[PDB]
Amino acid sequence: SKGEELFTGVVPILVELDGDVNGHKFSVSGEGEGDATYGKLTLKFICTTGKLPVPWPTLVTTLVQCFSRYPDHMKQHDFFKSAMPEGYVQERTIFFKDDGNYKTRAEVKFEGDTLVNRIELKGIDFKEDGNILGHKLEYNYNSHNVYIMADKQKNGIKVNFKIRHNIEDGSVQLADHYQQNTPIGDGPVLLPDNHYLSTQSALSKDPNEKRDHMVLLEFVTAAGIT
Amino acid sequence: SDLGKKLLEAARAGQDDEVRILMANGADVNAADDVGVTPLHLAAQRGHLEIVEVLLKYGADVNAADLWGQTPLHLAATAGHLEIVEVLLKNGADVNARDNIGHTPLHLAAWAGHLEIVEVLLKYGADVNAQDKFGKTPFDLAIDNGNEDIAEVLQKAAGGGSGGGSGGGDVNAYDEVGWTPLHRAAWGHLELVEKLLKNGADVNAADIDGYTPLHLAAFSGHLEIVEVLLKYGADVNADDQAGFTPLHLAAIFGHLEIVEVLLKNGADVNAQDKFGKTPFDLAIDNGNEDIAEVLQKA
Repeated sequence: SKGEELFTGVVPILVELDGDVNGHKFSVSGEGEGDATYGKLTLKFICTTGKLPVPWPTLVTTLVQCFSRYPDHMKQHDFFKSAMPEGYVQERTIFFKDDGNYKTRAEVKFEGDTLVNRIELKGIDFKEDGNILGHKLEYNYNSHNVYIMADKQKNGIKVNFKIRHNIEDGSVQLADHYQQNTPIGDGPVLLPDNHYLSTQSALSKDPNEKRDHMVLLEFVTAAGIT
Repeated sequence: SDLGKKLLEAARAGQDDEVRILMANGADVNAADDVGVTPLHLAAQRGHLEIVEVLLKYGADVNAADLWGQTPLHLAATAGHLEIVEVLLKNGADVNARDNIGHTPLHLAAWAGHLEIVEVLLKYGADVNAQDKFGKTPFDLAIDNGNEDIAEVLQKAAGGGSGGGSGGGDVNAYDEVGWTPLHRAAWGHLELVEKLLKNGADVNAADIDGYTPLHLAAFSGHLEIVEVLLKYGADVNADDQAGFTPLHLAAIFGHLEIVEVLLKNGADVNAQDKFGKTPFDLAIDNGNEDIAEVLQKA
């Protein structure tokens, strides 16, 4: 209903990720802002425990789809904002083809005037000489289509897409994403007709940051409904 | 430094008085925070024209880039602040500056649907053919987001004028996710689907995930589009990388009429996806018993 009013302007963001991949424990914090009017994120992430034991690009999808641009004619299909401020639980399994998987559970909600994404990630069965633990991923990101479907019996949504990670020899590593979102609160939420998001991202580095980190610019827009 | 922070807060808050006070007290006009944002960024972004003007008079760097590669003109163009865009351009702003995705201000104006900004940028030398790092032109972004008036203007400026708002160019062009005009149109634009097919569009073009337009039409539940695609030779049993045929998708999402049309056109009821599931199986799994009955009888 009025969850979307919380996103009419620039909103500060905080991200906290607690991770464990093949026994390597790590913590990531992020801060920045989002403007859902334009579907734009401007963020910076730091691995606060030291060296990140996986490639930064593998963590992009885990690290706030409430900041997607939903055009006016699609406002009734924006589940993400409808669940605010109480927020939603976002759960994923990410299957890296011919390698391990991530399982994540996050809560995305307002805490004061800040939109907070707090995540737990567990990775298992990765190959020591694979693209992930072997750090063979290029430091970049592709454009994707994200497919969104209502999950009526859970009063939420299902989301599916495939992430394509460029590998340093010119090949591509697929990361198959299976996602579910459910509201935290009891209030009414919007269950959408089938549609998609289209994404753009750019990864970079802060020259003045000595810690392991990722600077992220992201543009996401919803489409597919007339 | 301490003054620098205060100028940033004042510029962000649109506090004209305090901005002039802080300047008179020696504040650095080119102060930057820990993400490269300057007072001119904040003033331009948030529509504070008078502050933009005084900062530039005092020597603010008009093309300062923040961590995400953004200049004040990027932010003004996105926000639709026309007068500020003009002022920035009049004070040496690079009209074709790039953010880290490779967006020019013209990309961003087209993205955000600001027609008057688009025209202004073109007037000041914006590169109408600029591509971002995903190959998108400003025209492409306009077409994508349904900003048809802007698409017309951009196509004319690119020298292929007339009829841009209703799409344009090669019917078999594809972008980096492998989408052709037909993939875009499959999402409920029936008359456009028809036009494209009559104009030679490849009905079975598969995108980067293996989806044909028929997959997308089945997913979005558009019966007449499913019908016209089949009429013009759509592969009724095309499988994506997950092994889904269009009949699988229709069975999942409860599209009975589409199920019937697919069967009529030779859909395979025994096709298994990657998890060994048939359309009947998925119909059961998703609570669509009526479709399950039709599928079994078939």
